[PDB]
Amino acid sequence: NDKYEPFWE
Amino acid sequence: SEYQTFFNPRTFGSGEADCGLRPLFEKKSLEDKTERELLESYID
Amino acid sequence: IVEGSDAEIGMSPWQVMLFRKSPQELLCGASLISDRWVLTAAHCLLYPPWDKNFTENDLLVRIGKHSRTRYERNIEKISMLEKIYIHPRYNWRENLDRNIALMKLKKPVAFSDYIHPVCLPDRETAASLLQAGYKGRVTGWGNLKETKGQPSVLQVVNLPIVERPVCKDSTRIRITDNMFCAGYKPDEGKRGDACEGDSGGPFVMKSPFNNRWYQMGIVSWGEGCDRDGKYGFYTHVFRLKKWIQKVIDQF
Ligand SMILES: *[C@@H]1O[C@H](CO)[C@@H](O)[C@H](O)[C@H]1NC(C)=O
Repeated sequence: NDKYEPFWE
Repeated sequence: SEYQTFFNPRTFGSGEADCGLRPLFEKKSLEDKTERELLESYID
Repeated sequence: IVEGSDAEIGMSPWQVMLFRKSPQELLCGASLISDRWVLTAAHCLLYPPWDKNFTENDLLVRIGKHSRTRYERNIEKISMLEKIYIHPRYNWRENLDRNIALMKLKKPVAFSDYIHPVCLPDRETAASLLQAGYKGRVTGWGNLKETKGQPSVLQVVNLPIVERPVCKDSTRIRITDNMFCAGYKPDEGKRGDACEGDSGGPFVMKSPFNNRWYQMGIVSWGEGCDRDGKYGFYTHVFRLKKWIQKVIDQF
């Protein structure tokens, strides 16, 4: 439901 | 797998550097029956 | 574990079983974070309301197990505890706030295909992965339903992290920042949850950045098991990372 991919680390 | 230890191996003990990588799976590039569901949840 | 399935061999090598010598009994779940330290829930060790305050010699941790009941010789390792450490601000009187504890093994355990430590998250990893909608994994030998009722083999289930407001509105219990909740909402179709006997177990997530498994939480508490409108609550491990470090860098 409208989701952002994880990024970085 | 890039990983930076956080604890002092002196007190923490050994094992942190190679943490989270399973001998029967990641180490052999083999995936378990449901981990794909976790990865997909990052997109869906 | 409710509505889960049989884990595969070596699927969760950091899974630890808290066991009571006599009368022999499976007490809780726990996780192996190094060859010396095991992480679990404080209420598994201490809960005065039920006359529970176990000591080092009362318990036994069993590492590398798959089967719940049978002795898995040459596979599982049984270690004595050297010392138990409960979080000072652990609130057993009210909401089980800061429900975490560390147990130092007497002698470090040897790693194998069935015994391997899980990673604890860093600020960066915890910030990006502990988001609503993302799924984590819970494992344990707890009951299969709220009401043998017990599995023959380690169980696993994947559950979605839930928005904080929703977690808060699903219960009358005061939820704190060192807690997060997971589970499917009534209209999402799928079901699943942790249950009696799974407490102390790890809520793990696989990092998409380095392929490692990280323990984001510890099975803490819930109202019943897998009830519509309810969610399982977990101790936010990163939130209590300072206490963990403090304890370890001193023993
Ligand atoms: C647990 O028992 C110990 C050892 O007898 C005692 O000092 C302590 O008060 C008990 N735990 C709590 C917080 O009640």
